[PDB]
Order: sequence, then C-alpha cells, then structure tokens
Amino acid sequence: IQDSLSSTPSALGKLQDVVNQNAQALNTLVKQLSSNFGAISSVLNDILSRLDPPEAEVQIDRLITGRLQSLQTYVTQQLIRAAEIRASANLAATKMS
Amino acid sequence: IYKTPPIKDFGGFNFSQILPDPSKPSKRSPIEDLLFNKVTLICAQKFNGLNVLPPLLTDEMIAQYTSALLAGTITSGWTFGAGPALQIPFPMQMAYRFNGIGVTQNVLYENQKLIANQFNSAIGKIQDSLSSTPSALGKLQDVVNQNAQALNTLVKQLSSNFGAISSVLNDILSRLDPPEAEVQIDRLITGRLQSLQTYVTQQLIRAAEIRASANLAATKMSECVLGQSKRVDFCGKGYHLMSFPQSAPHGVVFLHVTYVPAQEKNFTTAP
Amino acid sequence: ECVLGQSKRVDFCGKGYHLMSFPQSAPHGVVFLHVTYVPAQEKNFTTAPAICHDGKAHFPREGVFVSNGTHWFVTQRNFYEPQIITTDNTFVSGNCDVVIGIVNNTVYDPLQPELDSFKEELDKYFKNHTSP
Amino acid sequence: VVIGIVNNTVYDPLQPELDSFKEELDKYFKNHTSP
Amino acid sequence: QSIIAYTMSLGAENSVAYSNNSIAIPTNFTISVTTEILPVSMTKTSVDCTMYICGDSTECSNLLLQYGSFCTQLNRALTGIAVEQDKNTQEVFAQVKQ
Amino acid sequence: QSIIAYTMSLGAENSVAYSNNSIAIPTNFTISVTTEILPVSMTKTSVDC
Ligand SMILES: *[C@@H]1O[C@H](CO)[C@@H](O[C@@H]2O[C@H](CO)[C@@H](O[C@@H]3O[C@H](CO)[C@@H](O)[C@H](O)[C@@H]3O)[C@H](O)[C@H]2NC(C)=O)[C@H](O)[C@H]1NC(C)=O
Ligand SMILES: *[C@@H]1O[C@H](CO)[C@@H](O[C@@H]2O[C@H](CO)[C@@H](O[C@@H]3O[C@H](CO)[C@@H](O)[C@H](O)[C@@H]3O)[C@H](O)[C@H]2NC(C)=O)[C@H](O)[C@H]1NC(C)=O
Ligand SMILES: *[C@@H]1O[C@H](CO)[C@@H](O[C@@H]2O[C@H](CO)[C@@H](O[C@@H]3O[C@H](CO)[C@@H](O)[C@H](O)[C@@H]3O)[C@H](O)[C@H]2NC(C)=O)[C@H](O)[C@H]1NC(C)=O
Ligand SMILES: *[C@@H]1O[C@H](CO)[C@@H](O[C@@H]2O[C@H](CO)[C@@H](O[C@@H]3O[C@H](CO)[C@@H](O)[C@H](O)[C@@H]3O)[C@H](O)[C@H]2NC(C)=O)[C@H](O)[C@H]1NC(C)=O
Ligand SMILES: *[C@@H]1O[C@H](CO)[C@@H](O[C@@H]2O[C@H](CO)[C@@H](O[C@@H]3O[C@H](CO)[C@@H](O)[C@H](O)[C@@H]3O)[C@H](O)[C@H]2NC(C)=O)[C@H](O)[C@H]1NC(C)=O
Ligand SMILES: *[C@@H]1O[C@H](CO)[C@@H](O[C@@H]2O[C@H](CO)[C@@H](O[C@@H]3O[C@H](CO)[C@@H](O)[C@H](O)[C@@H]3O)[C@H](O)[C@H]2NC(C)=O)[C@H](O)[C@H]1NC(C)=O
Ligand SMILES: *[C@@H]1O[C@H](CO)[C@@H](O[C@@H]2O[C@H](CO)[C@@H](O)[C@H](O)[C@H]2NC(C)=O)[C@H](O)[C@H]1NC(C)=O
Ligand SMILES: *[C@@H]1O[C@H](CO)[C@@H](O[C@@H]2O[C@H](CO)[C@@H](O)[C@H](O)[C@H]2NC(C)=O)[C@H](O)[C@H]1NC(C)=O
Ligand SMILES: *[C@@H]1O[C@H](CO)[C@@H](O[C@@H]2O[C@H](CO)[C@@H](O)[C@H](O)[C@H]2NC(C)=O)[C@H](O)[C@H]1NC(C)=O
Ligand SMILES: *[C@@H]1O[C@H](CO)[C@@H](O[C@@H]2O[C@H](CO)[C@@H](O)[C@H](O)[C@H]2NC(C)=O)[C@H](O)[C@H]1NC(C)=O
Ligand SMILES: *[C@@H]1O[C@H](CO)[C@@H](O[C@@H]2O[C@H](CO)[C@@H](O)[C@H](O)[C@H]2NC(C)=O)[C@H](O)[C@H]1NC(C)=O
Repeated sequence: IQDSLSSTPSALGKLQDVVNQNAQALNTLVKQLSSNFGAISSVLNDILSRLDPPEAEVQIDRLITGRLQSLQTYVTQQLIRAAEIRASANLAATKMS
Repeated sequence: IYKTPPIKDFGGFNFSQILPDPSKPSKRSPIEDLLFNKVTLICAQKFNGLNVLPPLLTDEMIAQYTSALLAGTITSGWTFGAGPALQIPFPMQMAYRFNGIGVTQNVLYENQKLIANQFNSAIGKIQDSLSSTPSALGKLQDVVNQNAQALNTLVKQLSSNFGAISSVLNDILSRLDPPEAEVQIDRLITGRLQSLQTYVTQQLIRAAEIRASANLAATKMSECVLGQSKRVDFCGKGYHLMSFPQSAPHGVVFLHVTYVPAQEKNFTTAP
Repeated sequence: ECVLGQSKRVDFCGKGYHLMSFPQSAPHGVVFLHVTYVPAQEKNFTTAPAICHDGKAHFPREGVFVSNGTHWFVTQRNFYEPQIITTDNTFVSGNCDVVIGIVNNTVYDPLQPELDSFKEELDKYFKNHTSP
Repeated sequence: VVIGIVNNTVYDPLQPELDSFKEELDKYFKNHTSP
Repeated sequence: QSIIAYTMSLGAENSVAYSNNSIAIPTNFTISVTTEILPVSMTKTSVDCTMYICGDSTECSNLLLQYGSFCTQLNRALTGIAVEQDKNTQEVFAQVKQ
Repeated sequence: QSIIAYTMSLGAENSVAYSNNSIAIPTNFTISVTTEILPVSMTKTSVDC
C-alpha cells in the first residue's frame, strides 16, 4: 500500500479538486472586480471625483447591480457544491459505521 | 389496514403508550399528542400573490396509517411485509428476535418478567424525556422557520426602489406622462424579476434536500419496522430488536427498541 | 447488491423474499427484473413454547412445535412438514417449572430403538445359551 | 423423485461401534459357553 | 355519467385473529418477477456564448467584452456536466472485469 | 512515438465451461488490502458586502 501512495499521484485526485476548484471559483470573483459593467470606468473613486453628482447616481447603480449579481452567482455555486459534499460525507459516515 | 384485537393481553407486555386512544376525540396516541402540542404578518402574504396550498393527506389519515402499521407489527411479527399476514403470539416473536441476535431463545423464556418490566419502564421514561427538553424537535422547527423567514424576506425586499424616483409605480404613473415613465418602470420590473429568480433557486435547492431526507426516512421505515436489520448502528444504537413509528407535523419519529449487555466477568480461554 | 449476491434487505430487491435478479438496458436507463419468492395459502395450527418429558424441558433447534390436536411435531417456519419429535431436533435446558405455558408430551430417542433391538437380540442369545 | 441421484452406501458412524460391541459380546458368550 | 368529489378511502379493513396459543403456517408458495426502472444518463449539451446572443454581428462583439467573462464561466459548468454523464454510465455498467 | 486513435477494448474475454454434473471448488486463498478515499469537508468562507 505504501508504494501505491508513493507512486500513483492521481490516486488522491478526489481530494485535490475539492481544493483547486474552490480556489478557482474565489479567484474568478476577484477578477470580476475589474469589469466595467457598462459604466465609464471600473475605478469607483475615479468617476466619483471626475463628475458632478446629479447623474453619477446612474453609474453607481450600474456598478452595484453588476457586483451584486456576480456575488449572488458565486453564492449559488457554493451552495450547490456544499450540497454535493454533504451527500458524500453522509455516504462516508455510513460506510465507516 | 389492520386493527388491534379488543383484548390486550400480550404475556406481560404493555403497549398503552403508543396505540391510539379511543377516548380522545382525535384518533391519536399520547406520544403523538405531545409532539403535536410541541410544535406551533400573514395578512400581507395573501395580498401580494403569496399563497399556501393545503396538503392532501390530513394528519388524521397519517395517524390511521401509523396505527395500521403498528397493529400489523404487533400481531404479525414481520411476515405481513413479505406477503400474507400470519398471526403468532408475541412471546414467540420475541424469542425469534432473540434467536436472530445470536442468543438462544431459552434466555427469554426463563427471564420473561424481567424483560417485560424493563420494556414497560423504558417506554415510560421516553414521555418524560420528551416533555423535559424543549429543543428535542429542533430539526422539525428548523424547516418551518427557514421557509417563513425566506418568504418574509421576499415580501420585505419588495419595498426597495432599484434606482427609480419612487418605490411605488402608481406614483410614477400618476405623476409623469407615459413615454417618460416607460424608462422608470423598466428598472423596477428588472429588479423584481431578479428577486423572483433568486427565491425560486433557493426553494429548488431546499426541496432537493428535503427529498433526500424523505428517501432516507423511507429506507429506514422499510428496513427497520417491516423486518430486522443486521447493519450496525442503522436501527438504533446497539443490538437491534424492533421498532415503532409515530407521526409528527411534517415529520416522523422512530423509537428503536434495542438490546445491550451490562455486566461482564472475565475468564481464561483456550482456542 | 441485488445481482452479484443475494440481499436480505427488505424491499431492496423487490417485494417478498429475494431470490435473484437480471439487468436489462434501456435508452438512458436500466430495467431490473427481480425474481422473488412469496408464501401462498396457509393453514393455522396449535402451538406450544416448549415440551417437558422427564421433568426437564426441550426447545427446538430450528423450527417450531406444532400440533394438529392429537400429537406434536416440529416444523420449519415457512413450510409445513411435520416430523416426529426426536432427540436431535431439540435440546434440553433446565426443568419445566419456569416456562409459562409449557405442555406435556413424550420425546422419542432415535437411537433408543437401536439399543433396544440390541438388548432384544441379547435376550434372545441368552435364551438360546441357557440350554447348553 | 430427485433427479440425478447416484448409488452409494452411506457410512453410519454408530455401526462400527455396534459391530465392536457385538463382537465383544459374542466373545464373552463364547467364553460363557464353557460354564 | 358525471363527476363526484368525495373523501379518501385507504383500503379494505382486515383484522387478524390473535390468540396466545395459535400460529399459521403456509404450505404452498408462488414465484414472481417484478420490474424496476431507473434513469442513468442525460444528453450532453454545449452552448456558445457570443454566437447565441449576437451571432453574425460586429457591434455586439465590442459590447459584450465590457460585461466580463460570463461566456468563459458557463462552458466550465457545462463541461463538468458532460464529463459527469460519462462517469455515471461507466460506474453503473462496469462492475465486471472479464 | 506518436498519438494514435482507436476503438477501446471491452476487456479480456474468458469463457467458462459449464455442465450439468460438474462443480468447481477452491483449494487455496489469499488476503488483499484495498484503499478508498472519500472527501468529507470543504473550505469555509465569509464575505463582507
Ligand atoms: C440483572 O439486572 C437486573 C436489573 O438490575 C437485576 O434485577 C434487579 O436487582 C435489584 C437488586 O439486585 C433489585 O432491586 C431491589 O428491588 C426490590 C424490589 O423488587 C427492593 O425491595 C430492593 O430494595 C431493591 O431495590 C431490582 O428490583 C431487580 N429488578 C427487577 C426488575 O426485579 C438482576 O438481579 C440482574 N441479574 C443477576 C443475575 O444479577
Ligand atoms: C392429527 O395427526 C395425527 C397423526 O398423524 C392423525 O392420526 C393419524 O391418523 C391416520 C389416519 O386415521 C392413522 O393412519 C392409519 O392408522 C390406522 C390404524 O388403525 C391404519 O389401519 C391405517 O392403515 C393408517 O395407517 C395414523 O395412525 C394416525 N396417527 C397415529 C399416531 O396413530 C390425526 O388423524 C390427525 N387429525 C387431524 C384432525 O388432522
Ligand atoms: C404434566 O405432567 C406432570 C407429571 O410430571 C403433571 O404433574 C402433576 O400435577 C398434578 C397437579 O398439579 C399433581 O397433583 C398434585 O400435585 C401437587 C404438587 O404439584 C401435590 O401437592 C398434590 O398432593 C397432588 O399430588 C400430580 O401429583 C403431578 N404429577 C406428578 C407425577 O408429579 C402435570 O399436571 C401435567 N400437566 C401440566 C404440567 O400442565
Ligand atoms: C441404483 O441401484 C438400483 C438397484 O439397487 C437400480 O435400480 C434398478 O434399475 C434397474 C435398471 O437398470 C432395474 O433392475 C431390474 O429390476 C427388474 C424388476 O423390476 C428385474 O426384473 C431386472 O432383472 C432388473 O434387475 C430396476 O429399474 C431397478 N431395480 C431395483 C431393485 O431398484 C438403479 O438403477 C441404480 N442407479 C444408479 C444410478 O446406479
Ligand atoms: C400449489 O399451487 C400450485 C399452483 O396452483 C398447484 O398446482 C396446480 O395443481 C392443480 C391440480 O393438480 C392444477 O390444475 C390442473 O389444471 C389443468 C389445466 O392447466 C387441468 O387440465 C387439470 O385437470 C387440473 O385442474 C394446476 O394447473 C396446477 N398449477 C400449475 C401452475 O400448474 C399445486 O397443486 C399446489 N400444491 C400444494 C401442495 O398446495
Ligand atoms: C497456498 O498458497 C501459498 C502462497 O503461495 C503457499 O505458500 C507458499 O508455499 C511455497 C512452497 O511451500 C513457499 O515457497 C518457499 O519459500 C521458502 C522461503 O520461505 C523457500 O525456502 C522454498 O524453497 C520455497 O520457495 C512460499 O514462500 C509460500 N508463500 C508464502 C507467502 O510464504 C501455500 O503452500 C499454498 N498451499 C497449498 C496447500 O498449496
Ligand atoms: C399499561 O400501563 C398504563 C400506564 O400506567 C396503565 O394505565 C394505568 O391504569 C390504571 C387503571 O387500570 C390507572 O389506575 C393508572 O393510573 C394508569 N396509569 C397511568 C395513567 O399512568 C395500564 O393499566 C397498563 N396496562 C396493563 C395491561 O398493564
Ligand atoms: C478482569 O477484569 C477486571 C476488571 O473488570 C480487571 O481488573 C483490573 O485490575 C487492574 C489492577 O487493579 C486495574 O488496573 C484495571 O483497571 C482493572 N480493570 C478495569 C477494567 O478496571 C482484571 O485484571 C481482569 N482479569 C482478567 C484475568 O481478565
Ligand atoms: C384459523 O383461524 C380462524 C380465524 O380466521 C379461526 O376461526 C375461524 O374464523 C373464521 C372467520 O373469523 C370463521 O369463518 C371460521 O368458521 C372460524 N373457524 C371455526 C372452526 O369456527 C379458526 O378456528 C382457526 N383454525 C383452527 C383450527 O382453530
Ligand atoms: C391464553 O389465554 C387464555 C385466556 O386468557 C388462558 O386461559 C385461561 O387461563 C387462566 C390463567 O392461566 C385460567 O385461570 C383459566 O381457567 C383459563 N381459561 C380456561 C377456559 O381454562 C390461557 O391459560 C392462556 N395460555 C397461555 C399459554 O398464556
Ligand atoms: C446431464 O447431461 C448429460 C449429458 O447430456 C445427460 O446425462 C445422461 O445422458 C445420457 C445420454 O447421453 C442419458 O442416456 C442418461 O440417462 C443421462 N443421465 C441422467 C442421470 O440424466 C443428461 O442430459 C443430464 N443428466 C441429468 C439432467 O441428470
């Protein structure tokens, strides 16, 4: 058995993805911060200091809508993956017992 | 549907705590009664399209089903699941169960009174055990609380304005001309549709979870009540003997009757 | 679990007692055929928890005591097949003053007729051998 | 009634013991013939 | 001929005779076969992002790039499903080695 | 060395001789140890809006 765990690296693949995918998802979230979402520019403080405040409300609303949408998408993804992991853990507990 | 006989002699075993009570106006037992008593703003939901549709199987019907199952288990052993019902005295049924565990059946016949008294006392304890702690049924209150909280969150989030001039569209409609209003109504429509999308997704996920739990409960009922399972720590804790079901609002309660050694003495062995 | 072996789990391989099964393919699906066994017409009898002959009690090794009204026999649980109550079918433990509902009858040792026939042969040999 | 049965004698473990006992008893009877 | 609304009936009530010195034993038996049906796989699918929303245009090819990387996100989930289907059928029908 | 495409194999065919009067019985045995891996928990997280 020792040799197998010292030779076949992919035998632990089932425990690797559960990490990697996670990180990947979170990383995407941060990159979505660089998006423009249909405004003048992605930097909030820039349009904040470069325009008068009777119309910048529209730009801010654009940014808010986009970012809340992306973050909601991430939350739903995490929820589904958590449900799958819960099923796997229940199976493992039964197998143990 | 099976019915318990009018006479209730079972060779020293007493089942009064779980069979239905003919005296009560409702056809339910005492444990079911305590559970029903244990588990417990609306007039805005019915004014915003939100509705609740009453369930089909009323709880009296569920109680009738559980009573039928319990009577079948008591007066038939387990052969009423595999096929035609075949009666058998209770003492020999317990003897067969003890034989199934791995202990020769004479031990039951020698010590029948002790086992009957232990059985009655053990069932007597559970009423107090339930009546004492108020957090035993948290797993049932959880789903109702979460559903109500989510729906109330939706009806509350209806209040926002999503960047429009006012939070109620009738104000805009009665305040500006149409061809300008057609801009502001759009934002409200989009935001509220997004809210519905999110709520429906949450409901779908929760329904999937509840379906998984229901399938597990169905398997437990099939393989514990209708027979005897050698799987370790599946039908109760310890060595499994038999089981009893009971109803509860949007749930089910299992009482596993199990067997466990107590006193030990050690000796010298020889293979 | 229902194909490569025989499973004792109830209703997990079809209603009734499980015997065996066969798989079949289908478009995006599997169809299982479960071959199972179910008890047919039944008749009732009179039972008894134990039997006492020589002040002590006998319990069945496997099966149950049955009686049609005149005599007692031992039977398998799921198939009626009466058999004379011999020694090998039962084992003794304790006297018969403890079990509630015990009933009286005889027990016939299968090997006693052998030794009794040998004793009869010995008596015949003694009768023949007295004269010389 | 069974299909495929085959012929053979079934050894009875009690039979050799009774054979030895019968032979010993007949030896004792042959001894008792003299008196 | 018309339509009736009534109360449910759970089946035919059938009590059993119980006694402390009697059992019932079957003498005959029956052999039966029961069918069960279970789904295994769902059809794989794949979707292109730009060609669906604004296929064969050019202004949309500029506009879409402003919003982000949704088109890259979706295909990963669809690819996961596509691989999962093959894994499912392999698990179900490969229990034998020879 | 090159890349090749082909119809994959179903396994190794091994027919078994069957008869109405013969049986097969083992004489020796062996002990095996196998390993299986199950995920249990994922990474917690929390976000500040
Ligand atoms: C196996 O365990 C059982 C359960 O503990 C033993 O029976 C119990 O034995 C105790 C004392 O040995 C009994 O307590 C006494 O009860 C009498 C009234 O019956 C009371 O007057 C005394 O003051 C004392 O409290 C207990 O009642 C008894 N349980 C029952 C149901 O009778 C049993 O003895 C154990 N077996 C062996 C072989 O030791
Ligand atoms: C309950 O079971 C007992 C035991 O089998 C039944 O008694 C048996 O009855 C049969 C038929 O009457 C007897 O066989 C016949 O015996 C006579 C002797 O006079 C013989 O001439 C016939 O050729 C035939 O062999 C059998 O001997 C008898 N059992 C014993 C131990 O004597 C009884 O009829 C059953 N009763 C019911 C209601 O099922
Ligand atoms: C099963 O067979 C036994 C025989 O081994 C029957 O026992 C007999 O029982 C009667 C009444 O119980 C005895 O008569 C009385 O017995 C008491 C003591 O129990 C004695 O004090 C009285 O003076 C009177 O004799 C009878 O003697 C007894 N027979 C023997 C040989 O002891 C038993 O009744 C049968 N039936 C069952 C156990 O259901
Ligand atoms: C096992 O041995 C038995 C006998 O010990 C065989 O049964 C005998 O089968 C032969 C046919 O090959 C028959 O024997 C004939 O019997 C008639 C009378 O019915 C006689 O007139 C003939 O001269 C001849 O002996 C008969 O069916 C049957 N006989 C007896 C007494 O059972 C059996 O076939 C053997 N089976 C195997 C698998 O070795
Ligand atoms: C256990 O149940 C089976 C199934 O019913 C019994 O076998 C059945 O036996 C009867 C009487 O021998 C058969 O009836 C016959 O039907 C043919 C036409 O098919 C008719 O020409 C004959 O005159 C007779 O009425 C019946 O076919 C047969 N069932 C099957 C499936 O073949 C069996 O006797 C029962 N055994 C016990 C111990 O209860
Ligand atoms: C059942 O299978 C086992 C496993 O092969 C058999 O045990 C093996 O027996 C052989 C020959 O007896 C052993 O080989 C010998 O090894 C020693 C060194 O220890 C060497 O000096 C001899 O010349 C010979 O090569 C082999 O080591 C042994 N296996 C193990 C794991 O120790 C066993 O004999 C088989 N049983 C039957 C009834 O065939
Ligand atoms: C089974 O147990 C119940 C619970 O004690 C018994 O009910 C008792 O009934 C008597 C009258 O016969 C009352 O005086 C008691 O107050 C009841 N106990 C209560 C209410 O806790 C019942 O009698 C028992 N049945 C058998 C056959 O033993
Ligand atoms: C039999 O069991 C008893 C306990 O049931 C053993 O007693 C042990 O004694 C030593 C020395 O005093 C203690 O350190 C241990 O803690 C005791 N055991 C326990 C479980 O407390 C005794 O040694 C056993 N003897 C044999 C022969 O099995
Ligand atoms: C076998 O069980 C039945 C119970 O179903 C016993 O009583 C019979 O009951 C049915 C309906 O309840 C009646 O139609 C029969 O007439 C009853 N039998 C008699 C003999 O009256 C029946 O007694 C049991 N068999 C035996 C031998 O006791
Ligand atoms: C089965 O139940 C019947 C009815 O309760 C019992 O018959 C009576 O038993 C009592 C005490 O055992 C006696 O005083 C009566 O005389 C019996 N009735 C008749 C008509 O004699 C029977 O004893 C019970 N049998 C078992 C094994 O529990
Ligand atoms: C088992 O198969 C063999 C081979 O076909 C058969 O056994 C004997 O076959 C010969 C013909 O070759 C017959 O004359 C014998 O009567 C058969 N013997 C027996 C005991 O049947 C037969 O087909 C099968 N035997 C079975 C099922 O018992």
